[PDB]
Amino acid sequence: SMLLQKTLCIVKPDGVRRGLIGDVVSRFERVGLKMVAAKMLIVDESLAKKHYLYDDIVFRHSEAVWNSLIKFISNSPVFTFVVEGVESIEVVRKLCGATEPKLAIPGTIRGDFSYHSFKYSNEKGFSIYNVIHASANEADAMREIPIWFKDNEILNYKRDDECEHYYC
Amino acid sequence: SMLLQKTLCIVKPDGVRRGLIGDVVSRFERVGLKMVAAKMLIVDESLAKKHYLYDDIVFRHSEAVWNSLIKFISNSPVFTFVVEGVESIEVVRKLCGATEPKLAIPGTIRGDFSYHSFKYSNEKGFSIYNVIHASANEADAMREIPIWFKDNEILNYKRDDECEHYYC
Amino acid sequence: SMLLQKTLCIVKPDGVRRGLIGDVVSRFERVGLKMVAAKMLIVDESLAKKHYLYDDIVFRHSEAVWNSLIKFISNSPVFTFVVEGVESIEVVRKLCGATEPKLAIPGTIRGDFSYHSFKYSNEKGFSIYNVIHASANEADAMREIPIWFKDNEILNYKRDDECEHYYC
Amino acid sequence: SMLLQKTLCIVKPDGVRRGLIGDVVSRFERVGLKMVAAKMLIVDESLAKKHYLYDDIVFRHSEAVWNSLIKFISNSPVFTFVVEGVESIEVVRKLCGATEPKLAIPGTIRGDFSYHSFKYSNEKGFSIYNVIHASANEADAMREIPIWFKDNEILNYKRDDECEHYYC
Amino acid sequence: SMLLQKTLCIVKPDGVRRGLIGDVVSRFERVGLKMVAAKMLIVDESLAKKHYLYDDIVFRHSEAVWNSLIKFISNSPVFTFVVEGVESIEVVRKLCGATEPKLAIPGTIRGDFSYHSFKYSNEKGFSIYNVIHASANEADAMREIPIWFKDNEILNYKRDDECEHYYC
Amino acid sequence: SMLLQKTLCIVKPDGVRRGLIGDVVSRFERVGLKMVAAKMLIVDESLAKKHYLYDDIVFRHSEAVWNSLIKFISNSPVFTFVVEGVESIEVVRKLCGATEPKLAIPGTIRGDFSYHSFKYSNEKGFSIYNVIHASANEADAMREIPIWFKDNEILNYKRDDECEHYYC
Ligand SMILES: Nc1ncnc2c1ncn2[C@@H]1O[C@H](COP(=O)(O)OP(=O)(O)O)[C@@H](O)[C@H]1O
Ligand SMILES: Nc1ncnc2c1ncn2[C@@H]1O[C@H](COP(=O)(O)OP(=O)(O)O)[C@@H](O)[C@H]1O
Ligand SMILES: Nc1ncnc2c1ncn2[C@@H]1O[C@H](COP(=O)(O)OP(=O)(O)O)[C@@H](O)[C@H]1O
Ligand code: VO4
Ligand code: VO4
Ligand code: VO4
Repeated sequence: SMLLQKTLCIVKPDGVRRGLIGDVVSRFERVGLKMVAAKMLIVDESLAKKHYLYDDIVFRHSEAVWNSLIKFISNSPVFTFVVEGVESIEVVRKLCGATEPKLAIPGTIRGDFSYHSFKYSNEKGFSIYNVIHASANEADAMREIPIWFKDNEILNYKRDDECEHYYC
Repeated sequence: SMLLQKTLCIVKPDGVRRGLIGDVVSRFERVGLKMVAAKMLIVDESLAKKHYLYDDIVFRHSEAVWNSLIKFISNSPVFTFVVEGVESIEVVRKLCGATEPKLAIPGTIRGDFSYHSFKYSNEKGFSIYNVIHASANEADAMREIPIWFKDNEILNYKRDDECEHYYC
Repeated sequence: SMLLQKTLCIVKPDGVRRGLIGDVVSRFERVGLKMVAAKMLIVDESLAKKHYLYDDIVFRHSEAVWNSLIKFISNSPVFTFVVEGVESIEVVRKLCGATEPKLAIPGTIRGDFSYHSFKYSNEKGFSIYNVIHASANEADAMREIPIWFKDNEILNYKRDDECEHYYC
Repeated sequence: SMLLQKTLCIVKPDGVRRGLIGDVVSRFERVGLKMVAAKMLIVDESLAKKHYLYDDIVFRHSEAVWNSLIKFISNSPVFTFVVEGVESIEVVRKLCGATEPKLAIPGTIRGDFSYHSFKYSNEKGFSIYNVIHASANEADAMREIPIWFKDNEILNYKRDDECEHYYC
Repeated sequence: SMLLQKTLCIVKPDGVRRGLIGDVVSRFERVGLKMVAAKMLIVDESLAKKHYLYDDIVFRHSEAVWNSLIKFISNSPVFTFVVEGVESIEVVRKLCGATEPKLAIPGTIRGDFSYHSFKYSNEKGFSIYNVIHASANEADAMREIPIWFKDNEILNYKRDDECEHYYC
Repeated sequence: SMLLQKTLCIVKPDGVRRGLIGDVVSRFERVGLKMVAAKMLIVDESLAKKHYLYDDIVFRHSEAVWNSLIKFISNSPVFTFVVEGVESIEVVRKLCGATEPKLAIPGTIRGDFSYHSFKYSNEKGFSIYNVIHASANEADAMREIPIWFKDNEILNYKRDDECEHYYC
């Protein structure tokens, strides 16, 4: 089925330094979404720049924004993983909540585990520290996954609750 | 008080096979709603057919949806229970979330524990598996309860927190 | 296999009145034990005196203990269920913890959810309120299950995680 | 920075009596908010009237509502505390959810832990019991804090995760 | 009843700075123990020295142990509270687990929330950071409570679950 | 310090297929232990038979046990990770609990998440399915880590709570 999608997720340095990795993974395992890849790395500036595209960010935010994003991620630990499921990209975004923790609804990853605002991040010259990245859409997922992951690092296996989600 | 309502709930076979009974019940106990009846059973087709009325499901959806529903429930295990409280029917509906798990809001039962879509269920020709059923309204709760429970299976007792919900 | 067992559990009136049914059920679902029967009822006197047999209780304890068990249970709400699994009788006992809440180890149901002591219950002349009953052994299990359930109320189905516990 | 605020919170007598203090405190600690003051007391009538202002509650509700607020809080236990964080007043309100438990959205403190309605509270003549109070705005927060806390009871320290919220 | 006891608990500066106040308080509320006093303060050196008595700590351990306890607690935030219940002193100790986190049993506060060893702290010259303090015995509890709380700060009220613990 | 240790952990295929990765990881983050490496892979035969060394398994158990272990792990998904901390090897083992789920104490990963017995696994000729592997001792950890990770996959960074565990 073409509705079966893979999405790229990153527990960002704030999530990692706060010990929130298990909490994050569980949110996705609990709804029925399937972890099919995972690795932990220090992000060098080179990879950071390959993940957050300069052209993409400055035409949708600003140059200050993109600079502080690279600052946030470069030479800092992350936990990156791929989630697979029925229309997973949209579902993952729903579970993450709004980009701005101040606005993110309770029950979501960002609404439950973070709170600070854009006004504050702007005022301080730092990036928003919002726990998780998730691919915005299908084109983003397709671009992002190979940036973090080799083909042979994406695993194929059955979760025990598969029939409840995919049907059998 | 007539504001005190009873609502019929079912943890569906997906919820049962996934080991989610306790999770579902705790959601209702935690808010202060009171369990006043419970039974576990294999649903045979006759009962499936009394609960999901042909005329209702076909008017609101289709015959195929009805067929898929009868197939999902029939000869599978459910945990059926009755919840009592102040305007409980509406509150229980809020706690469950939207019918379609893809769109069910995080924090709700269906939002936290399931995720697949109507589009995908149509593609495959199976019912949506959304963990739990709850009576939609007062007329439905009145019809549904006696189908599942005899009068003497509906219990009367006081929860220890009663004065906080019902007042004393 | 002879090792597959069924055991009788009761969430006692203290557990029910405190809104702890979901909590208790989750403990068993989470290790991989399977719920195969459930009912809620107000226990009348003869049922209480069937579950707690005068001769067993006087023998293992005393008459005063029997009387206070009957008082605690009779005319009060319980949620009764049967759990199935590999050597489930011993495993359920382990999860419950020691009879006396004061000494019950943290991590068990009794250790996490109750705390008062035999010394106090004896001083006050009431039963220990320790949240949950479970069959003490195989002979008790075989006696206790049909007191609470008809044969047709014991369910046969497959948990989605069956292969991890029973093997396939 | 001007965006750093303090806000007054009260676990109301219902929350205290229901043993929900820990739950309420964790919600705020978990998002990154900082507890900078805490005390538990029996509220006498005099203090209740300083907290819930007659003129303000009457204009926005009625005299009946105010009397029942005073009756609810007076000579009852509360756990009061102050929360500091970036735009904390708004963030704490989002976390508490709607005044009326019936409509409070799942995920919020009020949505997860209480459920009764305005209609029912009117019908019985008691205040709504919604677990928690939090200052509604900057002005209320500046009035309420000194009513509950002396200046030397507001603590100044660093949480270990400070740099994730305030930056460093 | 002579068995009703009050004990002094302190969430230590490690627990406070790691955002664990709510987690700790919940463990006590959940078993049925009652919070009857609470306050948050920065501990000055003289108070720290009334609580950790030189003669007691040197006789029980060493001068180095007393010194590192004073240094850990002094000028740092604590959340101090009093717990009331049936043999609460012994029960509270069971729930905290062994003094050394390395050996503290899973399920207890120290076991679940900390881990390092006496061996390590001795090497480094610091106190063990084991989250919480609780009175060792009845004499200690009598001595400790007035050091932290005035008599008029110890509250008298009923938990809604009181009849399940004290009986009614 | 000599007491700083790294230990190798594996969420075995049962844990992965059951959606337990988050749960396991949270146990370690929660005590203060630091995740310093992670990957997910399908284990090939040679890697399984390097992790589980024939001679060591035959001496401590038997050839049949070795065979059934290799069948369990080979061509199945795992989540492998390294945990760093003060005497982390012994601590991780405490948190895992007894090898046999039936006996593993409630509070531990194996005790809360699995339950079946050695007697049953031998009866059926399968390996015990106990959710997690962790290095038994320092020699084992030193041998095991490079089998699963390259030097450059082991991360060096500070957790926000570091000062509470390592001291600062
Ligand atoms: N379009 C659909 N496709 C597949 N299954 C459906 C569809 N609509 C409803 N269902 C299934 O039938 C049940 C009954 O439908 P309905 O009464 O509309 O929803 P709800 O149960 O939320 O009130 C749903 O809970 C769901 O399991
Ligand atoms: N119509 C009402 N009936 C009963 N109680 C009410 C009503 N409106 C408000 N209350 C109670 O009075 C408190 C103060 O009201 P208000 O300040 O308007 O809400 P909030 O506390 O959410 O800011 C509420 O928390 C609620 O407990
Ligand atoms: N008697 C047995 N029967 C089946 N499987 C076993 C047996 N003993 C051990 N195993 C499996 O092999 C793994 C390695 O065994 P061992 O090293 O003895 O335990 P541990 O994993 O606790 O170090 C175990 O974790 C378990 O999966
Ligand atoms: O890193 V994000 O594109 O999910 O804000
Ligand atoms: O109520 V019990 O027979 O488990 O002591
Ligand atoms: O810090 V106290 O150890 O004596 O529980």
